[PDB]
Amino acid sequence: SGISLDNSYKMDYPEMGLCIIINNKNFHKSTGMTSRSGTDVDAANLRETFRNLKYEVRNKNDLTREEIVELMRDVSKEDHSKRSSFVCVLLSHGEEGIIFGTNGPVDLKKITNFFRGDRCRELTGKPKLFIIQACRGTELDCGIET
Amino acid sequence: HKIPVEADFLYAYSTAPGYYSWRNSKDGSWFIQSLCAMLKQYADKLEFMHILTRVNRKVATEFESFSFDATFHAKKQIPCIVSMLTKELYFYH
Amino acid sequence: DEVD
Repeated sequence: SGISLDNSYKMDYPEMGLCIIINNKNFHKSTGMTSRSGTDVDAANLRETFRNLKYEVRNKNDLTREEIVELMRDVSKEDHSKRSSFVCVLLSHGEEGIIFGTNGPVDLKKITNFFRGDRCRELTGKPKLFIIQACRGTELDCGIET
Repeated sequence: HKIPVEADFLYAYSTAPGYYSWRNSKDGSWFIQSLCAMLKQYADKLEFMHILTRVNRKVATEFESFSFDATFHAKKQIPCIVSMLTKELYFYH
Repeated sequence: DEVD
């Protein structure tokens, strides 16, 4: 053929891939974390937006730390041979490096490690997108006038 | 012939390191609101980083917190794009 | 406007 360039990811596999949305709204009372009013609006917005991008969306609601880890383990071990990419959206409380299950924290590294180039061969060389709506600390940006 | 195991991840953070992230109980979070609008408007036209750059500007310019508590009133937010991607990403083909 |  003619000259070719390899500057973009192959996005024309039979499927665009999974879009896992974890929508954590209500937290076990013993944690002392407040309900995240409005996150259902986020969850439905994301579901529709990625539906139209032709992602296979799975909405999960109010998962424990254990359920988040298991879901990530299970999803990583699925057959991604026909999938272009992977998207995981996390909606929860958090702090730097951490997001919360309904019953306690999960290290972000623990979640993303399931998809490492060597631990998830189904996705090696394929874009893995983590979209994280969660606090990263307690600092407030006072902004500056323009 | 090998690639790093950390390659080909992108982390679209709603807020800068160390900071709160703002959520509106009626409208949804500032970040997710803006991300969905920019995806809808530009996913058939722009590369992913350039979409996410529009999300940054939208969150940075169009949103400001309102609170009866002086500590939390009038605050701003910038999201944080973290890319270990090795290629450009277009949602179309 | 709420924080998380």
